[PDB]
Amino acid sequence: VQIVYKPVDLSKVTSKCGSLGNIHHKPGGGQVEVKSEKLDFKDRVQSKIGSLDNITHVPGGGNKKIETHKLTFR
Amino acid sequence: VQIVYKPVDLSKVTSKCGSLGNIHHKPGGGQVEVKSEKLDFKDRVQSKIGSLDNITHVPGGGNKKIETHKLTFR
Amino acid sequence: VQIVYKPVDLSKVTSKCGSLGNIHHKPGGGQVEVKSEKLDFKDRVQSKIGSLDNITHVPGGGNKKIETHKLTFR
Amino acid sequence: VQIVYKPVDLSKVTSKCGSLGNIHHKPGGGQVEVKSEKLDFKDRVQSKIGSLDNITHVPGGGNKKIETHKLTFR
Amino acid sequence: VQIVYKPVDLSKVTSKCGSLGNIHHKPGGGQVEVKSEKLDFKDRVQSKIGSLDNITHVPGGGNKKIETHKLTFR
Amino acid sequence: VQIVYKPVDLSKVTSKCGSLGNIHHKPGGGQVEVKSEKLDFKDRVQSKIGSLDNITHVPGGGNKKIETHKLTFR
Amino acid sequence: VQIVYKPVDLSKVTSKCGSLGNIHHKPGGGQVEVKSEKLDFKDRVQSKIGSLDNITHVPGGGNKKIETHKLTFR
Amino acid sequence: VQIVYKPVDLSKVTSKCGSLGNIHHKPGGGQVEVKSEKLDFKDRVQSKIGSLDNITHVPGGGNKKIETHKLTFR
Amino acid sequence: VQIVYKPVDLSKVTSKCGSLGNIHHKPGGGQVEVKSEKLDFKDRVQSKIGSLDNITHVPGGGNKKIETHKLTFR
Amino acid sequence: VQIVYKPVDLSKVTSKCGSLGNIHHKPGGGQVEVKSEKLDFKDRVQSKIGSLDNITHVPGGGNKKIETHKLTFR
Repeated sequence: VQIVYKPVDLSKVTSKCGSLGNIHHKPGGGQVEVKSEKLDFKDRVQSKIGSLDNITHVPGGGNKKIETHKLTFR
Repeated sequence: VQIVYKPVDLSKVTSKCGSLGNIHHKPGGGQVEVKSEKLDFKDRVQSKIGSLDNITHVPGGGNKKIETHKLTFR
Repeated sequence: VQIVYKPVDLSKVTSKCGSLGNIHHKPGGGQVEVKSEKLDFKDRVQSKIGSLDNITHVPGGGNKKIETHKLTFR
Repeated sequence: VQIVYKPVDLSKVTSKCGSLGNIHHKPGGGQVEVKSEKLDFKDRVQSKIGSLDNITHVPGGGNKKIETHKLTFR
Repeated sequence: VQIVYKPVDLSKVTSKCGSLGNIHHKPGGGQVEVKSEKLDFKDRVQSKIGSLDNITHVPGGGNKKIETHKLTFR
Repeated sequence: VQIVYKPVDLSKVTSKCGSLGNIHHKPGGGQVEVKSEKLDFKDRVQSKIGSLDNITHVPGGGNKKIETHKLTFR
Repeated sequence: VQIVYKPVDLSKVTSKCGSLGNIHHKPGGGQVEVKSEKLDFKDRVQSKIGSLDNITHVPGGGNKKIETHKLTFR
Repeated sequence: VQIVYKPVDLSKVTSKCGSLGNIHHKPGGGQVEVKSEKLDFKDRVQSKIGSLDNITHVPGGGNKKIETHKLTFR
Repeated sequence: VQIVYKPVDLSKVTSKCGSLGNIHHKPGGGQVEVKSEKLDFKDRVQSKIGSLDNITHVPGGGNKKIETHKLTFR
Repeated sequence: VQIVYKPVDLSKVTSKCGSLGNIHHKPGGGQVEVKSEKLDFKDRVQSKIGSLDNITHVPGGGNKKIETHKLTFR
């Protein structure tokens, strides 16, 4: 029983951008009304209730590598 | 019983952009009204209830590699 | 019993863009009204209830490679 | 029973950006009204209730590598 | 029973940015009203209730590597 | 030359209303964009240019009598 | 030359209202953008340029009598 | 030449209101942007330029009589 | 030449209100941006430029009589 | 030449109000930005430039009589 785990990974992620100019985020907010009474969350819940919200994201490169290696022997 | 796991991966993701000009995000917000009473979430729930929301995303390159390697021996 | 897993992968994703000009996202928001009483979510639910929402996405290259390698021995 | 875990990983994430110009985030806030009575959270809950909020994120490069290696022997 | 855990990891994350110019975050705050009575949180809860909040983040490079190596022998 | 101006005016305006119930004025505002360069107004001009506006008027009786008496001798 | 100006005016304006209940004026504001360069107003001009505005008027009776008496002898 | 100016005016304005209940004026403000360069106003100008504004008026009776008597002898 | 100016004026303005209840004026302010360079006002100008403003007026009776009597002999 | 100016004026303004209850004026202020360079005002100008301002007026009776009597002999 011989298991050889040898992932040869050569990877490059490259973003080339000269200049990012005028980014204008001007939003006139509104109205959010939320009515509830009983909220039950047990395990690993991500919940946003009644949000007015503004996200301006300007990453120079925004590159993301996700690598998962799982080996299980039963 | 011999298992040879040898993924030779050579990968390149390349975005070339000179300049990003005028990005204008001006939204006049409105009205969101949500009525509930009983909310039950058990396991691994992602829930957005009653949101007014504004996302401006300007990544220079926006490149994303997702690589999953799973080996299971039963 | 010999299993040789050798995926030779040479892949390139290339986006070349000189300049991105005027992107104008101006939306006049409206009205969203949602009435419920009892919401039950058990496992791995993604749910958006009562959203008014504005997404401006301007990636320089927007390239995404998804690679899944699964080997199972029973 | 021999398990050889040898992931040779050579990876580079590169963002090149000359200059980031005018980023203007001016949002006129609105009104968020949330009414509840009983909230029960047991295990590992992330919950935002009644937020008006403004996030301006301008990372020079915004590169993120996530690598998970899991080996389990039963 | 021989387990060889030898992950050879060579990784570099590089952000090159000349200059970051005018970042202007001027948000006119609004009104958040939240009414509840009974809140029960047992284990590992992260909860934000009734926040008006302003985050300006300008990291020179914003690079984050997350590496988890887990080996369990039962 | 005899001019007898004797307007005998007996007038009554009567509004009887028991109760005015739920008046709900919730309008999600939109977007108004107006471009001009040269505006010339000489005498007695009433002008509204580029307005987004909300008027809720609930008078208990809203009764209006307009009486003009003009006598001119040339 | 005899001018007898004798307007006998008996006038009553009557509003009877028991109770005025729930008046709710909640408007989510929007966006008004007005561009001009040269504005010339000489005599008796009433001008509103670029307004976002909210008027809630709840008079108990709202009764208005306008009476103009003009006599001119040339 | 005899001018008899004798306006017998008997006038009553009456508003009867028992109680005025819940008046709720909650407006989420928006954004007003006005660009001009040269503004010339000579005589008796009333001008509002670039206003975001909220007026809540709840007079118990709101009764207004306007009476103008003009006599001119040339 | 005999001018008899005898305006017999008997006028009563009456507002009867038992009680004025909950008046709630909660407005989430927004953003007003006004750009000009040269402003010239000569005679009797009333001008509001770049105002964000909140007026709550609750007069018990709000009754206003305006009476103008003008006699001119040329 | 006989001018008899005898305005017999009997006028009463009456506001009766039992009690004025909860008046709540809570406004979340915003942002006002005004740019100008040269302002010229000659005669009798009333001008408000760049104001954020909050007026709560609760007069018990708010009654105002304006009476102007002008007689001119040329």
